[PDB]
Amino acid sequence: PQITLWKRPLVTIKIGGQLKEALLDTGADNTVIEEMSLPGRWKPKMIGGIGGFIKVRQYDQIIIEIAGHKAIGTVLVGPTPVNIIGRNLLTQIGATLNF
Amino acid sequence: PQITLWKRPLVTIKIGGQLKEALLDTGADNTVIEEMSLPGRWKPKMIGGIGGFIKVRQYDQIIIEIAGHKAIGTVLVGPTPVNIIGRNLLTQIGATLNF
Ligand SMILES: COc1ccc(S(=O)(=O)N(CC(C)C)C[C@@H](O)[C@H](Cc2ccccc2)NC(=O)O[C@H]2CO[C@H]3O[C@@H]4OCC[C@@H]4[C@H]32)cc1
Ligand SMILES: [Cl-]
Ligand SMILES: [Cl-]
Ligand code: NA
Repeated sequence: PQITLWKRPLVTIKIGGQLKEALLDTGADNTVIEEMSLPGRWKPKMIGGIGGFIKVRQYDQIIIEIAGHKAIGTVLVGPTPVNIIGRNLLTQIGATLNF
Repeated sequence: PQITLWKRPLVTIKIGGQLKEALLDTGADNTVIEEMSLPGRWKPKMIGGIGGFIKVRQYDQIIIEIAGHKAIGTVLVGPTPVNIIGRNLLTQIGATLNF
């Protein structure tokens, strides 16, 4: 689709068998989801933002369905105030900014 | 232009006669710039992200060029880690997300 930016670009995602709402976020290098369980191995990471850093768990090779499009990549899980789809998975669904 | 997201979507902006680099950020409601002097009065605002909240100075009706497109609108000034162009000015330059 083409999504205008009058409102937050929120979409439905499926991750870990769960449906969630998430922000399509071109200012995010990585995908960061609120606390949930994911299978397999993980390692700790710190990620920064406007107001400092949070500690997250980094899971690699996770499949997510984003507004109907499947993609695979790293997902960070931790106390983010919003679920964010960052550039590592936006590229995979072929998202671009146009003006 | 059509901007892919394999790299950060950094563009050149011009504000107060100076050039700066900024991120086109669909996950940001608000444009937030690092400390600089702007004319006129400002109003307080608290914004929040990953890590938590920060206090910023809100300047309204500021002239700013973004990737060669003129915008005139609200700019928040504060301790953001990077200059961010949010939806309030992305809409003024005609930006959409597409996939
Ligand atoms: C390494 O991978 C990462 C690293 C950092 C981040 S981030 O969330 O800190 N952020 C990076 C950016 C500051 C360079 C992505 C942004 O899109 C966040 C994404 C974000 C959204 C909401 C809450 C937390 C984060 N937006 C944001 O901070 O917006 C601020 C400014 O305007 C307001 O609009 C937003 O909505 C109201 C609050 C925020 C305020 C994500 C993945
Ligand atoms: Cl990845
Ligand atoms: Cl591509
Ligand atoms: Na894994």
